[PDB]
Amino acid sequence: SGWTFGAGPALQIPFPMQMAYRFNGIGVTQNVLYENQKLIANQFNSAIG
Amino acid sequence: VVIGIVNNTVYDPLQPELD
Ligand SMILES: *[C@@H]1O[C@H](CO)[C@@H](O)[C@H](O)[C@H]1NC(C)=O
Ligand SMILES: *[C@@H]1O[C@H](CO)[C@@H](O)[C@H](O)[C@H]1NC(C)=O
Repeated sequence: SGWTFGAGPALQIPFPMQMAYRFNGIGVTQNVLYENQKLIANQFNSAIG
Repeated sequence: VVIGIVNNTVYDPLQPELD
């Protein structure tokens, strides 16, 4: 759900679109995430590992 | 490179006014 579960009814939303929202919230455009999605996913997996 | 994008058409607010 993202952040909608803590401010009212839960709203379904894909995780990449939530990441795009979170990147746009700080000023970074969503193009760098919608294009270089595999690199961000690999970096996140490496960090979690 | 975008994964999950679909094909659709967008509107132009200048073509009908010019043509
Ligand atoms: C969306 O999810 C379905 C089910 O997991 C999958 O078959 C489909 O390939 C996914 N869409 C994309 C663009 O990967
Ligand atoms: C969208 O268009 C591209 C090129 O015209 C094509 O390769 C692709 O298969 C199309 N996708 C769909 C879902 O029609």
